[PDB]
Amino acid sequence: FRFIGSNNYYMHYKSNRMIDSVLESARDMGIKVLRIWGFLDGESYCRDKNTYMHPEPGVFGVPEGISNAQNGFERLDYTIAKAKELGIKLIIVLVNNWDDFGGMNQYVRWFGGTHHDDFYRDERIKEEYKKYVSFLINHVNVYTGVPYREEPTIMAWELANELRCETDKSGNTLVEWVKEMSSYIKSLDPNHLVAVGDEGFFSNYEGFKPYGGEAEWAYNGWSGVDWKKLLSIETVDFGTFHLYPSHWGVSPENYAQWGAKWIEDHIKIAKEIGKPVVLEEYGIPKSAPVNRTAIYRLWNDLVYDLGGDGAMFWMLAGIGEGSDRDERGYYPDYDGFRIVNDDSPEAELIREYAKLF
Ligand SMILES: OC[C@H]1O[C@H](O[C@H]2[C@H](O)[C@@H](O)[C@@H](O)O[C@@H]2CO)[C@H](O)[C@@H](O)[C@@H]1O
Ligand SMILES: OC[C@H]1O[C@H](O[C@H]2[C@H](O)[C@@H](O)[C@@H](O)O[C@@H]2CO)[C@H](O)[C@@H](O)[C@@H]1O
Repeated sequence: FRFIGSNNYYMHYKSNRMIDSVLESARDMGIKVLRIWGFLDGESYCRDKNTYMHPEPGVFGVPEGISNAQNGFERLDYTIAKAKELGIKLIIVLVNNWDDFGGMNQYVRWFGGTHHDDFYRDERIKEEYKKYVSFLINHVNVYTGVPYREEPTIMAWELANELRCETDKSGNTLVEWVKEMSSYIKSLDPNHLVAVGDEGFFSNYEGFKPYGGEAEWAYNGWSGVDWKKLLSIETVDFGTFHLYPSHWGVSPENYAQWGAKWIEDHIKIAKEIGKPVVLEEYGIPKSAPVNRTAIYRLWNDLVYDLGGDGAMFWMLAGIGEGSDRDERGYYPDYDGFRIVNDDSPEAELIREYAKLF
């Protein structure tokens, strides 16, 4: 299984029309796998979307006495059921490193901690994360009758989107957390693949330096991520990496080659370890002073020619509604990375590559 994939983060709280637009666009484009969020942590974040998944510790779904609210499990159920009809496979991420939709800092606020990375260390927080993931993985989909544990439309669980641990640059805290959590998920669900969902950073590996000497922090362990050590964990099935040179300090004239070397390095390491590897987010800002389509072509050619298992752009959106609707009626391009199923050269490129992978 090799594929072109994408991401969409609003599949657990937008309307049926909007969810069907994303998944129909994926099918029409040849996009075989969509990576989505399976979290909405904290009462403020749930209230902002009037959709509830984990508003407080031990509360899963809508709090007793709250009426006229959406249940994010029901919306996830509808997305799964539609993806199953349309032949799209889903990778579902279980918590966010970042504060969007609550993230790890929401868990740290619940348990009265004092730094984001207490999420990995406080046993009361780890227990709450396991209680949440057990509730989700055991959840019976209301549109299918099939618990997520048994649902083949789900391709993989991911532990945490873009997890970082800057307080432990040895990389050990994340290794121990990923071992514990990936083994815990395998104990709940022996059927599905497990991946971390990290960006792929290295931690000073002999012979691996960045292109051009830029974004050295992605190679020298600054974020507390040792990708090679994480991929070596027995209960992690495939490696994940992300690629945003414009966020990371690379110059625009080096975006293409920095990305190219990033992809080559990750494929080399995963091939030696002997597990599959997925470039599961990449993006160049629409306003960058370079040809975005040609960078995306180069990167997808490299993943394809070097034997990587998938390439997934951030991000695919569909029709919009309400306050999230742009000048053409789509969900807006808020971050400069949105692709939709239109006549843009990016959209045409994805269609072309989805025929080859
Ligand atoms: O009453 C049958 C059916 O109607 C609605 O289903 C939509 C579905 O959501 C769309 O994706 C598309 O398939 O057209 C259908 C209606 O013809 C409801 O969502 C559903 O609960 C219900 O079973
Ligand atoms: O593309 C991921 C990107 O994320 C970071 O930005 C965070 C932001 O810092 C947080 O405040 C949060 O609320 O939302 C954003 C989620 O992306 C990083 O700055 C960057 O290195 C990383 O690529």
